[PDB]
Amino acid sequence: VDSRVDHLFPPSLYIFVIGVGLPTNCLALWAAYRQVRQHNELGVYLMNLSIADLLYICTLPLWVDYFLHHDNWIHGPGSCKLFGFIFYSNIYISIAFLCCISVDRYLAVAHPLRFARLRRVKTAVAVSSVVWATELGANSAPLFHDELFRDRYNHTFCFEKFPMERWVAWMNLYRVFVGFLFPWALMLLCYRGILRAVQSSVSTERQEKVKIKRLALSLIAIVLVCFAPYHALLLSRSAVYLGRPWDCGFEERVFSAYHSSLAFTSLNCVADPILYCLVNEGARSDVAKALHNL
Amino acid sequence: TLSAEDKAAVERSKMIEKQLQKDKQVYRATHRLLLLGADNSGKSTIVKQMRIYHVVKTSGIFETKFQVDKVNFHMFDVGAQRDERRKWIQCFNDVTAIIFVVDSSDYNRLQEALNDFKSIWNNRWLRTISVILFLNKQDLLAEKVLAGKSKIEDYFPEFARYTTPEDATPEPGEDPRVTRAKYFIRDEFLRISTASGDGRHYCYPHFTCSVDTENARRIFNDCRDIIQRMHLRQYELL
Amino acid sequence: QARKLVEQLKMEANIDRIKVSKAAADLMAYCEAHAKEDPLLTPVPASENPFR
Amino acid sequence: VQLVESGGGLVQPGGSRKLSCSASGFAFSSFGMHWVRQAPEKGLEWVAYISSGSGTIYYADTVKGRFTISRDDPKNTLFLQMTSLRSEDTAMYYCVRSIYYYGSSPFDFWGQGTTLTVSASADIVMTQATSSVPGESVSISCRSSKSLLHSNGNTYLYWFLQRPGQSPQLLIYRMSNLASGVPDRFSGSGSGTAFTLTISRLEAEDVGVYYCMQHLEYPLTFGAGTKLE
Amino acid sequence: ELDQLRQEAEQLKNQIRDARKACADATLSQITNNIDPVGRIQMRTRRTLRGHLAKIYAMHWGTDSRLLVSASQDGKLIIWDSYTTNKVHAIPLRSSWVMTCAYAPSGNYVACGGLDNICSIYNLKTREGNVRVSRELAGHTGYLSCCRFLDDNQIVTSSGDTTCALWDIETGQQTTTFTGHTGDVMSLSLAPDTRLFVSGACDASAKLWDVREGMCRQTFTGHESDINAICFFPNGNAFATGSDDATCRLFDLRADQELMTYSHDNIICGITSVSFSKSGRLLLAGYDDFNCNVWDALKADRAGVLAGHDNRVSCLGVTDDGMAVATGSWDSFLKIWN
Repeated sequence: VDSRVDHLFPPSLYIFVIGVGLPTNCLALWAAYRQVRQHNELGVYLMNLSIADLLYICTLPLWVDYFLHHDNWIHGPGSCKLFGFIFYSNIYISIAFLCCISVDRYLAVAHPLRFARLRRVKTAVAVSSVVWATELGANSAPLFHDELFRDRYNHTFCFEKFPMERWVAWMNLYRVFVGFLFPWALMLLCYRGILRAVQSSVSTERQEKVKIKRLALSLIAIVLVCFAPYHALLLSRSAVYLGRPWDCGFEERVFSAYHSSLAFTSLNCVADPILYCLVNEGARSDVAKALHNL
Repeated sequence: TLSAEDKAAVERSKMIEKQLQKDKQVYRATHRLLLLGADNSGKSTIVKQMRIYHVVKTSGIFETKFQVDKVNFHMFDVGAQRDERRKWIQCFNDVTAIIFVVDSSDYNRLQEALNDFKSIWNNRWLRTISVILFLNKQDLLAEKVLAGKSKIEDYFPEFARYTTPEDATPEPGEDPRVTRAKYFIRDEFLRISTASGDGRHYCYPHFTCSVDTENARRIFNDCRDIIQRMHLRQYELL
Repeated sequence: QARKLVEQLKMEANIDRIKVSKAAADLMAYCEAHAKEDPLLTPVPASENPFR
Repeated sequence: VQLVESGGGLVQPGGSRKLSCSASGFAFSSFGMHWVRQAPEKGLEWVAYISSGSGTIYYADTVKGRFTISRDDPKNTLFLQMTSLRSEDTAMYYCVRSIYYYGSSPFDFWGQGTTLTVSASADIVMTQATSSVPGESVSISCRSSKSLLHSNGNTYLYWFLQRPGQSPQLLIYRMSNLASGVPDRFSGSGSGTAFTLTISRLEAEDVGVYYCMQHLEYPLTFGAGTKLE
Repeated sequence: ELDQLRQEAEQLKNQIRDARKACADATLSQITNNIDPVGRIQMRTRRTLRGHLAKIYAMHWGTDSRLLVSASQDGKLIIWDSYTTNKVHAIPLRSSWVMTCAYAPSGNYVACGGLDNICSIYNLKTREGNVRVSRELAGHTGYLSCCRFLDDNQIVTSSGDTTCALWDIETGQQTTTFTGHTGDVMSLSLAPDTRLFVSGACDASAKLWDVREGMCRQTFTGHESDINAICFFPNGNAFATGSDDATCRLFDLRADQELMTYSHDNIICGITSVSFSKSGRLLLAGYDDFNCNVWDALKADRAGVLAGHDNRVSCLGVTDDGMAVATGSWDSFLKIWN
């Protein structure tokens, strides 16, 4: 039952994220659709990443007023189960679909002459539906459990509880080791293979190989820069519990840094549209044509 | 809202659509190759060897089907067509690659061969179509320049002031003269190539004697590289 | 070979040409004559065209 | 084209039989095939139907669970399974060929037939009121209950001629179109409910029984039959 | 002497040019200035015909205005019910490089040909349920680029061997060989009365041939480069040509000259297909810039565009009752327009 200062950094970082990430993700979704209309399957995964980003962005204002009102959620019991679910599961949706994009690219570069069936529009939408269903189902655990967390320090605690309960900590260990590192490991392996397949390209000039290297490094470094503080803090905070649950010891001071690492996670919603629909020259041409059709 | 015969007609159309999908599933899995060359260029022997190792009077095209590493290739060469090319070449602007077999043991029609290769390379429809040129009949050239009867320098004056590039690789062990001359011809073709390549398409030189059984693997590797390049452009990885 | 070309050129030379006013008026007359039966110039109401 | 069918005989009531229709001479897999029966001395009656690709199956209201129709395209045969045979199933069963696309002529071929003997609603009814009638002109008529003209413009009325000793042959499909091989003497017309078939100049080979049929909606009902003597 | 023959040829050519110059007393524009401009025409994709795997080079409407044969480089002819978009037949071809197709006026046959140098004829209405090859016509040296049925037994094929031919389908052998071009003959349009036909080649010249007497009757020039498409005006006394010099051009057989030229400065792609409406008041041309333009033939203003296609429009056909126009392109799709 200890409170800190988390009312200026997250509250305005979310403002920046919303204001920059609604239009970029709308454009990314349009470019994804135009990729789909050309019988290219990458647009499907791009849509499924952009829709997650859009849901996160449109459910952010609940939390900008959750933090700006000084941890006061006057928006009721029912709303916290839904908007909180979206806000706490879009990161996992997004990382899963980023992993799908990386795996799709790897099969299309390292093995350009095989796996024809796995790279189609119908297969892409089937995999997309499977990923959405499985991720929502495995994040379903904090739905039934009615939060109803109030304390004697003028809080309201929408979806958050200090200290963690039994189920929240074991949920957080999954939320880290299966929702962050495993998709990250797959992403890194896939892009290392993609860069491995380019040194044997006679066609591409050495300048283009380094130009590909910079993107393939940024795409997996931004994941660290956006997610690693949050998940390292979550893992540490949970590991303190299971060794000594009754002591509100570590949760006393790392609370403010934990909320800051929660807010800072929300940059991999303006980062994704950039790296996946604006750095590319061809996709930017389609985006310009779209902006030139209005 | 439509009669029973129309139900059965729609069912017929649906079965036809299913068959069309079954056909697309294999149309995407085969690669189309156009073979080009001249009468003295040993492209007919190349076709014969490819047919033998892997897999009617005035017929105007010969489709040869071969596969390697479980990837299917369909190689087409015009048999009874005329000398003009600027129209029936528009029909091949989506093939995987163009194989251009040239006989480099003449010194006489060779300039015509370079003119033909230049006409192919700069064609307004064959952009983004990489060319796999086969400098054919290399051992004949080796023997004919060991004989020394025909001076290469008189047909091409610039050959006198030419020296072997450092990137050569004569594997069997031969006269530096034959290597210098053959790399000179290859470099003439490569100058024509890189004059306007612009990265959109590429040229893959090869030293081929029609007896060689590695021709199919060369086409396969070059096609794999071309597909990798177009995928890197397509999945927006570059 | 040349003699054949000359013969064909002769056979093409001695034909009766009419003034381009006549041909122009004929094409214009044909276009104006069959105008109500042209669905593309005058679109048929969307109850008789079978691609409704 | 020929459709030879077999597998019929004397059957004790309550037993079972399996009919076959062996087809040769045409692209079997692209034709949707029917079974049509007629009682020893009565008119034709529709039994079942299986479509190309085996995706649409219809049955008569009188065989809805007793019977079962199935086909084997690679073996190029047509089967009809019959269970719990009653005494109203004594009839000769016909194998009929029918393809459906724009301009096609369904029911254009009929098999020779097999004989089966059993020992001791809101559907369109079509009536041929006349039951009897060389070088003259005859005008066999017909009538229906519901209008057969569809919104397509088609009038799904079919005309079959059954000569005294063999199977029916198509004469007119969709009320106006003479089938392949029928002379120019035959012609058909109608309005939606009342129809007629015209033979302009008879011949000794035009004697038999004329049957009508509707394809507007299943079941396919036929009509009693008009006799020419 | 050879010089004597060449001088004679030049003299006759000058005489022909002088006669043509004399006969042109007024431009079609000068007399057509009276005609009211057709106005913008908006035609919409009423149906989209999916199913072709690869690019389309050919289509031909049926004389019943509802069926439709289309040829694709994947090795298929598909017969569409254009009203309902059903697929009636799917005809697999023996050579995949088809680049022409025709639909017999009676509807019992379709033809196709391409780089195989053969005009195969297909029997649609057989006692058996399938579509079978009726005959394969051989004898051209270059590829076949267009075929047009005169009746169920006679077909006319243009080839890239500088030759058009007339065939007897029953007895495969040729009946007449039409020689006189110096480049690949690309298109071919039978006259309405089927006694004459025109063919445009790769020498920028088009010729009105005589089917019965077998000899070229006229030769027309004016194009800057090779001719890609040709079609008769419904009159039978005119024809329009589209070429790689980015122009359409309307010749007339009686005047034996050129009437008007359909061009724009901003259009630099080559015309690939030309067809008329029923009245002849609309000249529809398919270009390489992915869009079919609609030209008012009497006064040569752009009246319409049908930019629905993504890749280049290779074929373009107007139905016999004028109700619809169909466009096939290199994006594997057919589009019916009204």
